[PDB]
Amino acid sequence: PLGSMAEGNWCLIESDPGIFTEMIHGFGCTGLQVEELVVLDESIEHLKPIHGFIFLFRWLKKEMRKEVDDSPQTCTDVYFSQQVIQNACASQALINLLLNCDHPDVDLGPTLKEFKDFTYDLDSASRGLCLTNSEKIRAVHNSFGQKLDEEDVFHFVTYVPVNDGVYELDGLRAAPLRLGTVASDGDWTEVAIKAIKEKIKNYGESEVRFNLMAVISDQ
Amino acid sequence: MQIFVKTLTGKTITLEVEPSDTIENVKAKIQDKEGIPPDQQRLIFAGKQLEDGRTLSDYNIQKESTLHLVLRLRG
Ligand SMILES: *NC[C@H](*)CC(=O)OC
Ligand code: NA
Repeated sequence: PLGSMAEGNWCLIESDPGIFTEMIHGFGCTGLQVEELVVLDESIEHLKPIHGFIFLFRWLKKEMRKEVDDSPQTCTDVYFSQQVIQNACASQALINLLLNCDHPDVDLGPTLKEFKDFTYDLDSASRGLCLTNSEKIRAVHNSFGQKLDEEDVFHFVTYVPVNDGVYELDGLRAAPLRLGTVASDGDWTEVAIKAIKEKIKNYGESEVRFNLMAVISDQ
Repeated sequence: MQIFVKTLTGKTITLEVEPSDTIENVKAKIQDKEGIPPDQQRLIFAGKQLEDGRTLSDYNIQKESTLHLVLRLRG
């Protein structure tokens, strides 16, 4: 119902790390870049600190039956905007990632900072409509540019650590999915990579249409 | 000659190719095996993204070389 107030069309975005880097900059944020993982468990020590992953996959209806957490931290700790329109997923995934950063290498810039400040206390669905109707964000998105029911749509989601938890931010959902607790001396990326491998098991061994990117400190 | 093309998920696609094949010809063979259109494919050898009009031999790709394939899919 909220989609009825969504204004303008959004283009699809190619899963290219150069493009996601330029989108971060176009939104006004500095200090970060995006690097592609060529193999899922390739060595990534030289990438660290990794601030989040962006994972693309062909969306399957069985995603609807995913069991999610009822942890209190999902409510208290995590910024999340739900999509109101389908084609915004690349920007929605990226902004869900960035608005959960607090790190000395990250500067969101005044546009995303004020956007976060405005939407931080709104319901996730309203946060999403606000994103969708932002002419600044939509402009940047489109400058770089389909029925779920038929399972031929490629979807972007985000993986990010917040406090002691690691979260999958999938903008089709009403809330983040808390995947598990990391550490105190653990590696948050292992929890995300595990979840990504679990999703890959939803398919046959002959599905190869995936892309994985890491958002890292600029180098 | 044989070359091996690996993927994110660990799959290996084996191809029969000539040293004088173009990158574009290689992408076409992968579409034959895997059904991915060449426009959604980027091929990587030694950390270099391989350009369509060049040949395997331009890149020093030899008998039994391994390349990687990463996807450029519109989401
Ligand atoms: N690739 C555009 C976004 C797709 C999407 O929302 O899939 C669920
Ligand atoms: Na910061």
